[PDB]
Amino acid sequence: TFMLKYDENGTITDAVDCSQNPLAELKCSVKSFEIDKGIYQTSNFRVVP
Amino acid sequence: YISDKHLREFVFKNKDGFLYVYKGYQPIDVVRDLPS
Amino acid sequence: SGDVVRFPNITNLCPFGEVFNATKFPSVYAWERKKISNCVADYSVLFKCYGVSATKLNDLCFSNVYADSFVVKGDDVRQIAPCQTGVIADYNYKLPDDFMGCVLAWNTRNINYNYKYRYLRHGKLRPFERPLNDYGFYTTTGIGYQPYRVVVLSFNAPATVCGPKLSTDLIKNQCVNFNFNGLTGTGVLTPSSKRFQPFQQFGRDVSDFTDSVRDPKTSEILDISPCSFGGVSVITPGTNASSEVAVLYQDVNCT
Amino acid sequence: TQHTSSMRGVYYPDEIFRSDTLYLTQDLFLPFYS
Amino acid sequence: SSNFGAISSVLNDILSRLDKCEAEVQIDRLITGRLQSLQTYVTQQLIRA
Ligand SMILES: *[C@@H]1O[C@H](CO)[C@@H](O)[C@H](O)[C@H]1NC(C)=O
Ligand SMILES: *[C@@H]1O[C@H](CO)[C@@H](O)[C@H](O)[C@H]1NC(C)=O
Repeated sequence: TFMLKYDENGTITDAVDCSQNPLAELKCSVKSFEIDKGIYQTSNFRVVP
Repeated sequence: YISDKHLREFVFKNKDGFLYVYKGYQPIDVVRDLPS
Repeated sequence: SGDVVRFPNITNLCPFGEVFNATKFPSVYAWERKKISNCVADYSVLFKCYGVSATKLNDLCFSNVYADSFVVKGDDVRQIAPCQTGVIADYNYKLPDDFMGCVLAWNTRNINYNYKYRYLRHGKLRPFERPLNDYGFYTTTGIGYQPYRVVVLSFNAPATVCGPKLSTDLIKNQCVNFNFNGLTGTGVLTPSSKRFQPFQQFGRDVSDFTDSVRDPKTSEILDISPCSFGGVSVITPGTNASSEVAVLYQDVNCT
Repeated sequence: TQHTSSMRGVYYPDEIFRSDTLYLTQDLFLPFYS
Repeated sequence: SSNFGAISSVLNDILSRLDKCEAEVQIDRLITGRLQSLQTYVTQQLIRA
């Protein structure tokens, strides 16, 4: 999964991956490029048998 | 089917019996590796 | 009030005739496809349709249509459907679980020891892709599995095959129902300036809503808005003093 | 020789036009720093 | 903007591709899903008020 930032008169200007870093997953979950200080819940973890 | 430095990028994908070909272009600097 | 419909340039009638009236039909173990494009095709010359109603097929426009040559036993025609349980159907021709087109049944009385089908293969088959036994309909007498001709049609994208219907002129700054390449809607059309890529077609803003349309004929830019609507209210002094009320129309410049 | 790919391998996933918005997809793409 | 299990998420695309007995079930699914969403929004608004 990706998340693409368009613009006015806009082609693809910036994009950050959704499965690279926990910060990247946080950016992908809050759906914004700027996250203020705090605690956030993103997904659930599980062990594959 | 018959039809009519720099870095050129082709992206190939295959699904549902179909194959998509994508093209791109960018002028780059002459260097041994690829710049970011 | 009024109506605007814009379609691309009409072309010649494309020849469905020789692909339905063909003197020879390929087998199933060798699967040939017949690509059909750049058309104004009339379907009134023409079963079961899965996804598109056959009566309303004449109106909407498509990107590209694909027709397939396919010869199969008589009672096996009911196994050509999305997600069928047939292992033989799993081995010769698989239809995808999501389907859009139609299946047509045809007779072949004139047609032996020439057609085969593969029934031994390791693993399943992904759809629309490419040890043998002879078929059984060699005896021309009517038994019950007399062969049939089956052609299947398979149909967001650039469009070149549209229904034959008259194109009209375009009205501006007055809300109207519009039909752009089969995309229907209703609203005000405005000549606003929003940039498009030269290959780009449509425009949506937030909620999968058709907002901007490139004109299919003169290649200009049309913004779509919904024309005026809202809640209405009535104010009254109570029906004990009078019977005259007043009407409030909400959030409209009511010229 | 063994290199890395960063900020590369992005394309338009579909054929509609947006402005000042954000969209998420699930198709095949090139992961960053691969 | 979700289809709720129907063949498409746009009502005008449903009414331009089906007759008046195969589009009825898809229309029913859209009615049920959007009714659930609107009722949920009304309940949250009542509690916040
Ligand atoms: C389509 O038809 C219009 C109306 O005759 C014409 O002006 C135009 O050149 C045609 N071709 C294209 C590509 O729009
Ligand atoms: C309503 O529209 C007219 C003409 O476009 C304009 O003169 C008038 O100022 C508008 N009303 C408001 C409240 O903006």
